[PDB]
Amino acid sequence: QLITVDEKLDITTLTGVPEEHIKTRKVRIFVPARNNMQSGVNNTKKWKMEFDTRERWENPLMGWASTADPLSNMVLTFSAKEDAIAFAEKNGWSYDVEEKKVPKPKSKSYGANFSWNK
Amino acid sequence: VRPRSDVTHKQLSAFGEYVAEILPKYVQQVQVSCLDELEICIHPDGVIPTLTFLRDHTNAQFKSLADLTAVDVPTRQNRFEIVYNLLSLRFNSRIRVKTYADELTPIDSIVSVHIAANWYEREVWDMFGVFFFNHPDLRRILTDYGFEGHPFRKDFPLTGYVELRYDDEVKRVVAEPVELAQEFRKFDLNSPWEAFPA
Amino acid sequence: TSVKPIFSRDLNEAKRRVRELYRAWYREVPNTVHLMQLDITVKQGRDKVREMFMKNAHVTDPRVVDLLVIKGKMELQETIKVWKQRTHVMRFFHETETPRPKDFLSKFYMGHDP
Amino acid sequence: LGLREIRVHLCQRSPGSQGVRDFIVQRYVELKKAHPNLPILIRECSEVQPKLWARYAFGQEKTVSLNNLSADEVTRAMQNVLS
Amino acid sequence: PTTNPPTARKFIWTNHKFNVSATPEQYVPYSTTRKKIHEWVPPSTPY
Amino acid sequence: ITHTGQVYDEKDYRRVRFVDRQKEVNENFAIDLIAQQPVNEVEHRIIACDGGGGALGHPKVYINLDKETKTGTCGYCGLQFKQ
Amino acid sequence: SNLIEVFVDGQSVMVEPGTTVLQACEKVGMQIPRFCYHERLSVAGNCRMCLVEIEKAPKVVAACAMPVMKGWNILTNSEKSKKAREGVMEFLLANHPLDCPICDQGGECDLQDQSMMFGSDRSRFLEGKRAVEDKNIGPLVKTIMTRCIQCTRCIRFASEIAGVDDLGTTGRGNDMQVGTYIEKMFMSELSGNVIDICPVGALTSKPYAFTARPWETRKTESIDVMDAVGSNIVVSTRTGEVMRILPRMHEDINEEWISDKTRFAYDGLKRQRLTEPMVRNEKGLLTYTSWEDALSRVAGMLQNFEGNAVAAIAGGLVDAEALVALKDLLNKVDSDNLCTEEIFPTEGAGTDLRSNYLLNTTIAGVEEADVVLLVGTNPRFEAPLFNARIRKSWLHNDLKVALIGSPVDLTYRYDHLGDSPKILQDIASGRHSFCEVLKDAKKPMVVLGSSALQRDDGAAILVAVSNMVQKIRVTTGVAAEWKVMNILHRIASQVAALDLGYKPGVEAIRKNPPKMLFLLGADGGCITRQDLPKDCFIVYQGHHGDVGAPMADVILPGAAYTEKSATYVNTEGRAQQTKVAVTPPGLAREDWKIIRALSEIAGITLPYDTLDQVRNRLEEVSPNLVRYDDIEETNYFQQASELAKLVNQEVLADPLVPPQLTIKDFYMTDSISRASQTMAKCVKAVT
Amino acid sequence: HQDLPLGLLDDIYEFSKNFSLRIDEVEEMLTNNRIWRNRTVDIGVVTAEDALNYGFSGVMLRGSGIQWDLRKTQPYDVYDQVEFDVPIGSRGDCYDRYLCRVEEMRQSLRIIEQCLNKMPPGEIKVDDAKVSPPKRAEMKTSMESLIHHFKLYTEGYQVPPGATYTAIEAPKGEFGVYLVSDGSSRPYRCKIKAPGFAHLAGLDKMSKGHMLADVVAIIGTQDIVFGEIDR
Ligand code: SF4
Ligand code: SF4
Ligand code: FES
Ligand SMILES: [Zn+2]
Repeated sequence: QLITVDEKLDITTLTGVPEEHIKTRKVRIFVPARNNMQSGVNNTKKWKMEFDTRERWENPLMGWASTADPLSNMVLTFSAKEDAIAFAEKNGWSYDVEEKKVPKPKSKSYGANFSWNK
Repeated sequence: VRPRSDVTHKQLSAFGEYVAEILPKYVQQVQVSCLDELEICIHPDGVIPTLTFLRDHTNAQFKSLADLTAVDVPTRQNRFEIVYNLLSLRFNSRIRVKTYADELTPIDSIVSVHIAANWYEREVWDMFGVFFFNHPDLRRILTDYGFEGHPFRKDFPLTGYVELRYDDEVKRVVAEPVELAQEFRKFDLNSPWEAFPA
Repeated sequence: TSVKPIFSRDLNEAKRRVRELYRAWYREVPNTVHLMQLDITVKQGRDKVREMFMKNAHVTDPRVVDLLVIKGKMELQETIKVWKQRTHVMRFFHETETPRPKDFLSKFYMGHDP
Repeated sequence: LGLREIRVHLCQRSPGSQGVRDFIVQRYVELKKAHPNLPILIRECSEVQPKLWARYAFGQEKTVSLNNLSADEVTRAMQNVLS
Repeated sequence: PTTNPPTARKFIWTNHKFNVSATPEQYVPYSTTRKKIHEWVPPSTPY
Repeated sequence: ITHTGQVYDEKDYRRVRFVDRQKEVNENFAIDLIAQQPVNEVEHRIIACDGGGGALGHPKVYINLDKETKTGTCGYCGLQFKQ
Repeated sequence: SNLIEVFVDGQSVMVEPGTTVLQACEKVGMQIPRFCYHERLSVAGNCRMCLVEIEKAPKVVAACAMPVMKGWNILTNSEKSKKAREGVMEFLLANHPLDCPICDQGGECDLQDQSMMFGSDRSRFLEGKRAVEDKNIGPLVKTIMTRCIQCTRCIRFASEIAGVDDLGTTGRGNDMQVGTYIEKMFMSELSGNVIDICPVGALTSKPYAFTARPWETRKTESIDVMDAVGSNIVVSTRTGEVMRILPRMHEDINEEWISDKTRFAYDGLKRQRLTEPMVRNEKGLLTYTSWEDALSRVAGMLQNFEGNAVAAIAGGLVDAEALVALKDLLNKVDSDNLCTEEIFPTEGAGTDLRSNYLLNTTIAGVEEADVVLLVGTNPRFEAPLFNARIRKSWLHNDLKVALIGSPVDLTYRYDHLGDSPKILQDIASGRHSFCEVLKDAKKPMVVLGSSALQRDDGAAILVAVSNMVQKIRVTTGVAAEWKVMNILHRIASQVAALDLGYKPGVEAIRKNPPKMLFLLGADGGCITRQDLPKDCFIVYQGHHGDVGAPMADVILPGAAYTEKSATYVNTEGRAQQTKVAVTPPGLAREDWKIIRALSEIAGITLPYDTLDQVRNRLEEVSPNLVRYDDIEETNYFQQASELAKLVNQEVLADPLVPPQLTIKDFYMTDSISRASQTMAKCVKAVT
Repeated sequence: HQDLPLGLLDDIYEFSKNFSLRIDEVEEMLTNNRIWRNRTVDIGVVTAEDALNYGFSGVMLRGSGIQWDLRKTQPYDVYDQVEFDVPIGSRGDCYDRYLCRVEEMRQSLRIIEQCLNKMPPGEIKVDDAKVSPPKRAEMKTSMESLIHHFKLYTEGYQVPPGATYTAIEAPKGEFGVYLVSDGSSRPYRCKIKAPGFAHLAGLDKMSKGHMLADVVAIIGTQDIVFGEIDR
């Protein structure tokens, strides 16, 4: 038989994350925009949640960038806004969702460019 | 373009129906890839029953367990997708039975059905965190003795959170939070243009 | 809601298991400090056990608790059946790492991102 | 009690705020004319009941809730603030 | 190399060296990129 | 010093690295070595610099030497050609 | 009604009559490979790379230019429509110079990918290629035009989005080169967009010539702070220094475009930048010292000085979070002399109702306007992506633009009513001609620039405009949600400052000189040390050492909008969040914390210790700050007028003139801009 | 990646022509040593049913007499066009399996010979610039080839979304990759089935009531390479 729990699945205790990176890390759920350089829209389809950016100090010996934040390069991809919000809640990371913004329909017709008076 | 024989996509397809009919209480979906591979999908409760039927049925003997793995689709409510690939040396065919398990909803263990799984199930617990009831001895296999966190989860940082160095003061190896001298350069590679309808 | 029970039907039954594990660790701390020749005090170690057992005191859900002891039991096994040598155990004490202050002024004075 | 600022965080199109907004429409101008230096801030919250925040001297802020209050009660509460 | 000599290209070395690692001729790695964030130097003239 | 004017400041400590060691640099600098090669006076508006050696060179590109004032320079070799 | 049903591969999508074949595929979700078709640019049909095959039709049709018709099935992936792409891509590539490892639009090429996805694997062009002489079109765009696929999107943008009408096609045949016939530089704001809009890497950015390659660039989405339109932008950072800022689309604010200033002044962000906290030494020079010492220099003076002896002149690019941390601090020592450098008239209701100081007809409401009364501002150089708005709505719709300012280049046909603030009274009386024009307008909008307000009779100019808006509203009988009066700003931290109750103008500090002054990012000359009291103890809080630094007893370096999760708000009050693209440099710290820390070293210690808390703080003082991307609908214009009627002021005959008369005026304004080597190169090119 | 050098085949012949004697020698030293047999014979016997059950899948199965060579049962590449004999074993034990491994060394020389005798003239990589990188002469003279070279090296194949488990007969046993793949150029999962994770597990059920030296012999008869097991 099933048991009842109203407790938001929080599994922060099982994930195995250091305390500092669960209480000081804000992740943003956003649908990636399109670099204006290209006109393809296949990278503006799935929602992604990305952890907040952290220190990137220069390395003294070779000048390479060096980072102390483990969750930096991690960007998880989630198909829908609801599912991504769920991941933040059970993992205990703070979230600030940004609504998808899709190009509004625009009316175009080759005839217009040859308008008597535009 | 690879050569494809539809003899198999028909044979395997039929078998799929046969399995489904025989085990309708658990089989949810049964598909054959365009690569001629069958992939019965079963409710997690059907782990024991569906495997056993395949290990011990005259018309479908699937004696050895090729592999037990768990893809992790973070989006999917049931995060893990335990996949069991089996081989039938009698009928020279392989099938894959895949179930879904969430982080804290354990799956049954099949060590009974195939003892090959004794190790792979420990491997799935160590890397992904799925738990297997009735397992003889579930304990980390691949990770370090004191490792905290399940590594192959998509939500675990590659570099991880701890690294080891020898400290003279304490004359013993000592973890420290990871500090990397050239972070993994995360090249974005997806192109903004699709390839086909698929 | 409507969850399936892992091993403990309710926080009550689950807590029973935690009690057992605590006892286990409590009885074990002394042995480890001797079989590993660790340079720690049994009392000190036993407090650490308490620390950990409470670090996760907030969990209210029965399923999460049950896994926590499964995992906890596994750790004990690695320390009583000794597969975890000192380096592994002492790591719990975070002996070498320099503690970080949590005072705002302290962080301001040191790190760009607190 | 030195009064420096009064903030009326009304919430537009909210049932309770009706009184607050009515006050703004009918008496705001008057209050300002009377106190022509004091900064009375009309701001628009959301999904929050109105609040007449008041900042007294030396960085002390005080709160008077205006939820579901009539136009003159809002007027009376505002008048009580700048004593 | 005597029979068919190699192509000379007016940059190639004439004295090739062995491992210089223990000797002070050894490569010591260094970043070759110039400074990136130039800073506002204070004004030296007292205001 | 180096190709890019990489010279540790008089106070930088990476200079300790060079203490008792040679800071590796190359006398042969490209910015200068290309200059020596003379402008090729081709007699066709557009010529191609395959890079010298065909497959053993650089991707083939055609240069427009039409501008009378300036000379075409292969984005690859740096070789210059004028009509 | 008005819903034809067309099938895209039998999906029965339904589209308004007028939708093109390419558009029909988009709603199903398919994407026609396209070049020369941009959503906000006219359809041209030049490339013919979009040929698709409507079912039962002899020839394939041009997607981007074919009005869809009832019943048609698009057959986008039909064997035919693939030969129609496998054979076009053959041609574009045939005359193309293969210098893809030179073309810095390497991974940002809509022609390799559309070739790797929709084209063939080889080539059959055994013949020779062509080469086109390059052009020095400007100091920002590098036109290696041998790359050009003659797609004419530049010639469109340069005519349709921006009104330059300079770039054009020259010649016919395979030596049609799309470059200026005579070598005249393409000098205009909105110029850099050509880079982003040319899918080929023919003309690309000259500063970001070869510093990077796109796969490496980590892309953080943030907000434009150089101008008050608050254009959305993406800061591309590699290994921790910003490499490029390119636009990201916001339908309402910047729809895929950004100004020349806010994409080439990322270089200015990297020099003359403050990093360590220097203090004035006995000798009289600023000496770098640790925070602890620099902060207590300031804290000790703060404890000694009482209210109205401590003042703050903030201004420029400071975020809302610092602005509330500076007010909460100076009130905890009871001075409410917090002020901003840009003077907004505050004798009637100012700062109190939130419509006296906002462009409340939305940036997207310029599209549905009828007559715009530009009064005393050059939008072209004060809000370039709002000038574009009136550009599009004068072209695609029919806005009648009228300017009461200097006759100035506006990229559109305006009516120059005159250069006199009093003729505003002329229209209010109904005496001037355009009085009827407005009478004829069902949806009119006045726009009073902040720079007109910055003159001495600015209070009178606002009052005079409010009177005219009042009877314009009465005569037109315009509906209430249509809002005629709006005023646009040119300083990013002005709407936020006025929102938090900061009182505009340094007029209050002028009348009583503070013993102490916190210049929170102020590089303006609003008060000078000669003007200050003898002590002249002022501490600069900012990022670049420009005017406030050398006259500063303490330097507390801060960050810039590329380096903090602060909030800003543009002119119609849409609050927006900058995200940290790069960690702040040196010992430099986030602006809000420096002030929280100074407070803890002083004993009045601001209650907020984590950003999320500083924000919760913003919520108590103001609503917009916490709700992002959300314009505030209602406003109270009627009571604003009543107080305007009480105010009596004289509009002096001096003509109202925008400070940015021509584009050299525009390139260098704020601190980051001034510190730009690219902006400096642009300035000398004009001069 | 690149065609064989001009001359390799001839040398892979000289060697093959002789290697046999080398295997023969080892034999005269170990196959019948009065002592090799003892330490190996009847050590780690694994039943046929148990070998399939614990997923042994390798010589370990073949040594117990189960006939399964994925190379004959499920041919991959052109291992179908060659002719070889699987070396099945009886009385499976360390000695028998050994004999099997010496016999596949022998059978592989039979397969190598053929491959040298019948290798066709042709290209060594698919002609789809989409999947295989363009030849360097082509990428340096043809635009479509540079674009295909640039995209392939910088971004990738862009495999169509799907998942497959493909197993070959690696020398140790069945080596399989379960490669789940989204449409992206980088994989999503790639569980490597290691013939060896299963074999080690069997160490327990093989070395029972055995001496310390027996354990050493059994780790050898499983060809455990910790790279595949640990992955
Ligand atoms: S544009 Fe630049 S990148 Fe795109 S193909 Fe032509 S050269 Fe290669
Ligand atoms: S320049 Fe860029 S945009 Fe203008 S035509 Fe050539 S390619 Fe099309
Ligand atoms: S997009 Fe169809 S014509 Fe260029
Ligand atoms: Zn060259």
